[PDB]
Amino acid sequence: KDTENAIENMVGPDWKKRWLYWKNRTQEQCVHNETKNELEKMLKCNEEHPAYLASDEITTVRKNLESRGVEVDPSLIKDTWHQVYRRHFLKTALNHCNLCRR
Amino acid sequence: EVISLSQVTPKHWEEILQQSLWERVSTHVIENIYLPAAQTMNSGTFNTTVDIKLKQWTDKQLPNKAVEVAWETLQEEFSRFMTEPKGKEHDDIFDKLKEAVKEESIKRHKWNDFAEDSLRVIQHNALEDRSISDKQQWDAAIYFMEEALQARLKDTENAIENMVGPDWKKRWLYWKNRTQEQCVHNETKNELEKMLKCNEEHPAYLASDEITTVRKNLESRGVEVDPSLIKDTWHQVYRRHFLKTALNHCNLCRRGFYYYQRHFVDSELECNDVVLFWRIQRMLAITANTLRQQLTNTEVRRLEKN
Amino acid sequence: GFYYYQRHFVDSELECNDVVLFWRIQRMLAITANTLRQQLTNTEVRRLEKN
Amino acid sequence: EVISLSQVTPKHWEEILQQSLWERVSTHVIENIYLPAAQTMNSGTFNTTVDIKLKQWTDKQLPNKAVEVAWETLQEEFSRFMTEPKGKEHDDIFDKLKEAVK
Repeated sequence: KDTENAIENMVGPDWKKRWLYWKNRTQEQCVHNETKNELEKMLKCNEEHPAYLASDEITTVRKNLESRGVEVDPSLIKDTWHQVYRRHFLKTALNHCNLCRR
Repeated sequence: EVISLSQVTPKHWEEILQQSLWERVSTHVIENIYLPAAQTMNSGTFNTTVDIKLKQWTDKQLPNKAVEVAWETLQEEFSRFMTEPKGKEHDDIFDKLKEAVKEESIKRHKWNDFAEDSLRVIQHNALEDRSISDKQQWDAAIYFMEEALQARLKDTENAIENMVGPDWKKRWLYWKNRTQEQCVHNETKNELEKMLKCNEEHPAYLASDEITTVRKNLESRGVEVDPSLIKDTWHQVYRRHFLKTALNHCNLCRRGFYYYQRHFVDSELECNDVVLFWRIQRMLAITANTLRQQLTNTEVRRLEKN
Repeated sequence: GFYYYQRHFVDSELECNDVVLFWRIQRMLAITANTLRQQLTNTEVRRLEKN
Repeated sequence: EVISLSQVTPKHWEEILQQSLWERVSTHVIENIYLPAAQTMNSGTFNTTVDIKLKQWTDKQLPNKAVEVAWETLQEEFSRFMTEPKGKEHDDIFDKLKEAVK
């Protein structure tokens, strides 16, 4: 929950709140949301991807964001990856506990 | 027969020499002069870059290839006049002597050693004068330039189809499939096409960030590609992209200027490639005439004498 | 019309050359004026002040 | 860049060499051997004439055109490496020496 709240701060609210309380994302928030989406797509091909990212992946994500109109600092991608990967690992560990209790 | 060869009209010599010589050097200008010059949006640099190459190229290669074409062109017609059958009637009993005579006569057929010096001056002047004030000059130059570019486009496209293999239309129609390399090329092509889909102005040179990202957008789909495969794929697809753009540029160059109200619209349609093509077409046409004059004034007589 | 668009692949009735000439004249005059202004403000105006 | 050229894969070399030499010899073959030979209805004399002309062309012209192709292709690749890369990052300040050395 701590990671998810930091993530929401990083990327801002979803449409459920933007079109309900008339809020929007900051440019940093949209950039982080797109980087998170790219990293989620990456993790949906390798759910066991290690915590460490190669700079070639940072370059792969930067160019995809450019193809989506977004240019980012490598550390922006690194921090988004840190938070989202930790969230993913925690969800995986929680399902692992759900199997452990069985 | 050799006298009959001396009766060949200049019209045939000039057309044959011009057509043959240009075809020999049609790709050198495109690949080594035009296309790299097309990588900049500065038309002045584009014209400056090619003119320097052409003059250096002109001094070293053009008159040497031009004479060789003329030397061969005369022998090509000579052989046809000499030993070609009169349809189904032919005295083959004479062919041994005819070819034997030719070999001695061609060995003694030493083309004028100073023909190249005249051509260099001619070619420098033909290239130096870039003033095309006549619409007909423009019309002829663009259509022939299109044919050369269309030839390159099909040459690249045919190479690509082998590189990528048949599409689903032929795979299912003829019960064919792709090799694992073709499968890689199709996806490698698709990623490059998507990159160009947005970055239409992407320069021909690829950054290793692009080669690695193209390799990575493919690994994410289970496709691992060596960088060398991407670069080889890139070169063919880029030209197909570029060439279609050039032909569309040519289409608007003729059509856009053709519409009368558009001549006072100063759009970014500087068809400097038609200027380059036109001068070469004229330059070679003059070269052929100089060769033809030497061909009929000195060289054919030497052939007859030999 | 225009310098380039009047010529290439068009049946222009114009053949305009005066515009290029006087445009070049404008550019030469502007460059000369700027050079003169630089010379003035660098040397000549302070020379006059010293005098 | 010259070392990089020296490392170019044989596949590219052979493909470009074949394409260039074919460009050079296709019309020579078609016009001087194939079509003239086509006038006869006896495929055996057709083949005999074709082989004789091919042997003579090999003896006198073909290997010289082949060497020309190899040399000029090497020049073309060498210029591509030496000359301005087809990009935007190039610094022209080295062009004088690169072209003079080329």
